[PDB]
Amino acid sequence: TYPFDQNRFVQYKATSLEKQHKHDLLTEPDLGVTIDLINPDTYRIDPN
Amino acid sequence: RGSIEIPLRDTDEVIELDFDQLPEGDEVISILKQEHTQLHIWIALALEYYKQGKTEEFVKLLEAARIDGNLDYRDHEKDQMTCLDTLAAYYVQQARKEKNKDNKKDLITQATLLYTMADKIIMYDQNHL
Repeated sequence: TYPFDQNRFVQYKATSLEKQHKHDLLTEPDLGVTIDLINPDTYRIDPN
Repeated sequence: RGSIEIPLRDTDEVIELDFDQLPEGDEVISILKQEHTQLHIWIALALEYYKQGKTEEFVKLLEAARIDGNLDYRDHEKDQMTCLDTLAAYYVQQARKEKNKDNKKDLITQATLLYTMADKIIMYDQNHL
């Protein structure tokens, strides 16, 4: 048999498999907005 | 705005609280309630505190406005349900900006209990649901 190195370590690296991943944005589960009908004290629907 | 009006019992529409300074909200409860002032002003200065950049004294001074639903108001219980739906929404909102020390339930309990009294008078508000 061949005396293979135990490849317990990454030096290639997997960075081709890594930066291909586009990373989710899940900071706030309702998508980063406070959902409120009271804090719209203002409205652009008025003129103009 | 930066100073709206707080009506008196006798010779009303005379006194003002300028909101550029920050008074403590508990003495505001006093100076409102020795004057038997209408519940609408409690919402108005709550909005003043919120536009002053406050989310916590804003939401706790209104807890003192939960006592005076119809105190001398001649059926401003519509005004009390408007008061209480603000706490029923902003307790659960301030629970989402929770800190390292309290629990989410440390505000969700107060949100859920006060919502029960919010549904005692009025059902299926645009904010109840």
